[PDB]
Amino acid sequence: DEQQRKRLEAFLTQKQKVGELKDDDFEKISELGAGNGGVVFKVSHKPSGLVMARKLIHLEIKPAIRNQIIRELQVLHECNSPYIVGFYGAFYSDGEISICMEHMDGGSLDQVLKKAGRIPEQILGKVSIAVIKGLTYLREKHKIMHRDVKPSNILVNSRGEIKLCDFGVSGQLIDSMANSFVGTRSYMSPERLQGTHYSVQSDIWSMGLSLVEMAVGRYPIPPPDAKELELMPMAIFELLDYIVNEPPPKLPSGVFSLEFQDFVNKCLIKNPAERADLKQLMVHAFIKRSDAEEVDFAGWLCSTIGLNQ
Amino acid sequence: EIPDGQITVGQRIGSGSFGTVYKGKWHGDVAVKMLNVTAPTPQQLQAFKNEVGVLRKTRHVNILLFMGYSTKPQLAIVTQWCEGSSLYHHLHIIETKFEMIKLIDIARQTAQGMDYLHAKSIIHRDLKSNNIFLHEDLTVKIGDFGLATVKSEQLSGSILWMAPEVIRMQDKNPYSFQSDVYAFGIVLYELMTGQLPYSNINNRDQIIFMVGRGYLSPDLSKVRSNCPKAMKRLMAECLKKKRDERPLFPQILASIELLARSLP
Ligand SMILES: Nc1ncnc2c1ncn2[C@@H]1O[C@H](COP(=O)(O)OP(=O)(O)CP(=O)(O)O)[C@@H](O)[C@H]1O
Ligand SMILES: Nc1ncnc2c1ncn2[C@@H]1O[C@H](COP(=O)(O)OP(=O)(O)CP(=O)(O)O)[C@@H](O)[C@H]1O
Ligand SMILES: [Mg+2]
Ligand SMILES: [Mg+2]
Repeated sequence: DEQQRKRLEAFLTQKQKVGELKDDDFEKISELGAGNGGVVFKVSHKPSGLVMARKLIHLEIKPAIRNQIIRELQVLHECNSPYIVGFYGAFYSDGEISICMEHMDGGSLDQVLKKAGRIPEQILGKVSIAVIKGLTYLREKHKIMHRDVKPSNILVNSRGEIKLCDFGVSGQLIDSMANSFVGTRSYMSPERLQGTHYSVQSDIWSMGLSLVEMAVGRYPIPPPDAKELELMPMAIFELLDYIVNEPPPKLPSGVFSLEFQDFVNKCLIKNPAERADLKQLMVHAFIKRSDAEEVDFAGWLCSTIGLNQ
Repeated sequence: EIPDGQITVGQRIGSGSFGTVYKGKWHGDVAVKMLNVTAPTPQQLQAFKNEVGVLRKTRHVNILLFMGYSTKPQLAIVTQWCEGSSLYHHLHIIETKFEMIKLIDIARQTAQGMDYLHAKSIIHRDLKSNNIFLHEDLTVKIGDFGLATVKSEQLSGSILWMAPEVIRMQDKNPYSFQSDVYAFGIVLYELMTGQLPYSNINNRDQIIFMVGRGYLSPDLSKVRSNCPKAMKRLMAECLKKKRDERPLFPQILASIELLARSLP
């Protein structure tokens, strides 16, 4: 589209003026949140004047492997897309790996989901399009997966933009993160949990599992009881055994579009081969239904937190 | 037992699975650790008091002494500083090259400390090479033991040293002496391969699920060529998926010492 070319270029220019990143050049503005291993700050880059978001990862790892990670994160300089969070640079200093990216005043959809209760199917439509387009760009033009699709990894801003972040460009980073930092829940496909690598299929499952949750406002493993479904835990091993052994989550009967229920169902079938592909989802009837629609996603997001834009 | 604002706190050192430790000053060189659990229900605080009580008494040369707990600034625990680098750092960050006698030695002293702890009926519950320090590169000090109440159940930290039943979290309490024995076997794996387990798998949830259901265990072929046969058999015995099959530290210590005698 016209406007992705416009905005993208503008990012590339004020990225050209950033230069080489050094720790003393950042002033801390405020805290953006933390995950399992990373911490994110809203910061000002003094020499350029830009405001960006700085993730800081503290790992105890061989220096060889840390320098490998830094080299592999350098690939982010070429992953520029309107569905991919803008990337300024990555470096190491004072025990920390820093990933500098553009700041998204909407935050992640994880937090947005806490603030809105449920996210309407109308809005999840546009979200699904953004994620499919991003996963597609990653696969087609960099042969790389996301590997960590989940609402905390889908970022939005007040300009209506929806972008992916935290995707698996550095395998050493993944395998480092693997050796520590257990979580409390999982978006991991059932084929991956059993040690099967069926490529991009893993990310489609994950997105489906995301959709269900934002559609209802609850992580859907296990499904809610009939009394707790009324309102419209498990340790992580039980969750994984549930994902592997028992049938997938499902949207409620009537509260959602038939096309939307079908879309998530095709996203969530436990056989990685018969599960839908990027090219199939791209032309699914809910996807065209939703791409025809004209929604005020920027205004909806602002109403869900603050002032309109 | 409970100090009240007396303590000095210093540089941030880092954060682990249940607290953040800083270099402090309760006297010369103490190490103070602000716990993640911070709003203690009185029922939880009582169990914490009595666990600190049982911990105050533990003295053994391969054990770091636990000195007390301060609630008033923030709920914290206080233990001796350790000038040495942990065993995880030696093996996996700076890659210290040791010869087999010192690796066996480290195994022995760790087993001495664990046997003292089980002799006093204390389950370590968090045995990792991260929690074994090499003091002046000579003695072994085990830390971060006990304190079952602060670790609350959800898993946190690294999975790698947890036994199948600990990962499942399906028993009343999954942590037992044999859970420690399993963790210790992973530490033997560490010593004898120079390597963490599952170096070939970078999917954390896969590891959790597969060692949970007994489908995956360490690859013992990657033990280095000068590893004594007796040591490899002992390793395999410590790592049995079913907890009742693993040995207890008194016979582990025996095993390791009788092994260490018959060396070149
Ligand atoms: N470019 C960015 N702009 C604005 N906020 C960001 C951001 N990148 C990350 N954040 C915020 O930081 C929070 C934590 O980020 P992080 O990725 O470390 O943890 P996470 O929330 O993804 C859970 P996990 O560590 O399990 O993957 C995110 O929820 C997001 O709100
Ligand atoms: N008595 C002590 N003396 C010196 N350093 C200590 C120490 N106790 C902890 N540390 C160090 O502080 C940092 C974080 O402490 P922490 O113990 O919480 O992390 P850890 O890696 O040991 C995981 P765990 O929380 O399971 O013990 C580590 O680098 C650790 O080696
Ligand atoms: Mg993230
Ligand atoms: Mg420790």
